[PDB]
Amino acid sequence: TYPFDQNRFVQYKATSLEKQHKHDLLTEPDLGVTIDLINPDTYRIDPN
Amino acid sequence: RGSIEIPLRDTDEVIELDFDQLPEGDEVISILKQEHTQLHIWIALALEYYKQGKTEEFVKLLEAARIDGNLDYRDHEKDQMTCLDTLAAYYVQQARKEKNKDNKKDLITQATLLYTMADKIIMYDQNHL
Repeated sequence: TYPFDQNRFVQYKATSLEKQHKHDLLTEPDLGVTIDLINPDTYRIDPN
Repeated sequence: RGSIEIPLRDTDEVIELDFDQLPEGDEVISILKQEHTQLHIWIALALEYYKQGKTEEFVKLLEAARIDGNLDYRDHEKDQMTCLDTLAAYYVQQARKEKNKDNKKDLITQATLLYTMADKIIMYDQNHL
């Protein structure tokens, strides 16, 4: 048999498999907005 | 705005609280309630505190406005349900900006209990649901 190195370590690296991943944005589960009908004290629907 | 009006019992529409300074909200409860002032002003200065950049004294001074639903108001219980739906929404909102020390339930309990009294008078508000 061949005396293979135990490849317990990454030096290639997997960075081709890594930066291909586009990373989710899940900071706030309702998508980063406070959902409120009271804090719209203002409205652009008025003129103009 | 930066100073709206707080009506008196006798010779009303005379006194003002300028909101550029920050008074403590508990003495505001006093100076409102020795004057038997209408519940609408409690919402108005709550909005003043919120536009002053406050989310916590804003939401706790209104807890003192939960006592005076119809105190001398001649059926401003519509005004009390408007008061209480603000706490029923902003307790659960301030629970989402929770800190390292309290629990989410440390505000969700107060949100859920006060919502029960919010549904005692009025059902299926645009904010109840």
